[PDB]
Amino acid sequence: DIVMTQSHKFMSTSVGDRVSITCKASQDVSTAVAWYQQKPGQSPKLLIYWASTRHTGVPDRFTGSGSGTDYTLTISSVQAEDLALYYCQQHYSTPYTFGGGTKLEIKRTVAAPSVFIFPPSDEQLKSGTASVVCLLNNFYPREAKVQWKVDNALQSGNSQESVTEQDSKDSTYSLSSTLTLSKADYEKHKVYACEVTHQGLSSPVTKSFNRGEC
Amino acid sequence: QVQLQQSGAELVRPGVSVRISCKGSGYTFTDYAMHWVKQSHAKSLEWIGVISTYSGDARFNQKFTGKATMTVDKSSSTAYMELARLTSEDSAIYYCAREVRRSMDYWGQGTSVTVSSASTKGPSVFPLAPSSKSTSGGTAALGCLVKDYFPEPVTVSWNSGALTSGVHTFPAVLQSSGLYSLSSVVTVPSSSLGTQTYICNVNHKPSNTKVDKKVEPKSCHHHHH
Ligand code: NI
Repeated sequence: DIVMTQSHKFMSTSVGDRVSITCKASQDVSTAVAWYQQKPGQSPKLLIYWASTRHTGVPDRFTGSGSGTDYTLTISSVQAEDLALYYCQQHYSTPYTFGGGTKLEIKRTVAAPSVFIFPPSDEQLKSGTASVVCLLNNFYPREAKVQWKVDNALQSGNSQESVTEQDSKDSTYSLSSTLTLSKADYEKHKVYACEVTHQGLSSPVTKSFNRGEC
Repeated sequence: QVQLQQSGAELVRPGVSVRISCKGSGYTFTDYAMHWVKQSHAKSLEWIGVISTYSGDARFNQKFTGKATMTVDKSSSTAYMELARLTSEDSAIYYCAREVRRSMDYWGQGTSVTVSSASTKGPSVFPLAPSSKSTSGGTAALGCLVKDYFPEPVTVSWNSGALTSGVHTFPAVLQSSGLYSLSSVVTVPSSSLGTQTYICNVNHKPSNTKVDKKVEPKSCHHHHH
């Protein structure tokens, strides 16, 4: 079996800059290398076949280089929508093998989250559960501490976050943290608070409501 | 133009087998051999095998011999792969990609296979209502909570595909119950919170649940002066 080593799981680059993603083969696959782009929740799209040849609907800023063992996908003038995973692959001999992938991370200017907090809907409250949602919209960079406080008492072990991938237009991340509690435990407390720590904030930002009140 | 349309999300049981289809369209199907590739974990792409659509001759990744079986049916322009004796390490996303001269030039949307002994459950859907607590100047955030479903995936669209800008649909998380839960949000000019309707369309294919949920501003008790 032919090994296709992409040594970088992570490349970081800026809009307008040039990136080279490398891919090394364990032996001479003599030019029969393809590059694939996979954007968040999409299927791969072929970018380049036979090391240097560009497929259709493919912009001229993507080029392919390489002979024998070492291969290189170069993106001249990186664009915001170029966020994706990049995979090489040898089509030299079966079994066809792919590299381990390279995630292109795009650098952008700091941006602070807009923070929104959402109480449980009156109708989930009916079904027995209170799911409190806190939204961090459009921030950069990724690192973000979200802390829940219920009557100014710090919460632990009872929330869950998930984060989107960098947006194709503005390169920002977004996050939702959900505080899950039983309806009974929900209605013993007044103040529900979402406190957000992020580099683009002077000081932590707290979003909060008093239960049942505007 | 060119599209490969795959069979949808499958929820199957250990020890049984799945049949996945891949319909070629916009081109002459018999022109191009069809590949199948496995996407597991997060990133690991694996070549399973090729079937020549013109002859029916298939040849396999030795890692998949026995386990994978390929047939092609020229009249429906559809390629088939059968995965046998399923275990939880066959849970993955499987792609068909046509070969167009030593290159896999167009891929399908992928088929999500989930190997489980559980039944499907359809999601509950609840509004994430806009208010003063969700306004940051001209823009209001609103959304939908898609709770207590299995397996993946659910799809969420806003206003039946018409509201696309400012929409974030988050990765599902796994609750203690073993059931998935995700949120879909959209930020919206607040000028339009009365005049414009906001509806989220949740589609859970494996349970055949469609829900179209109206997101109104919540009941709310106002300060008293
Ligand atoms: Ni009153």
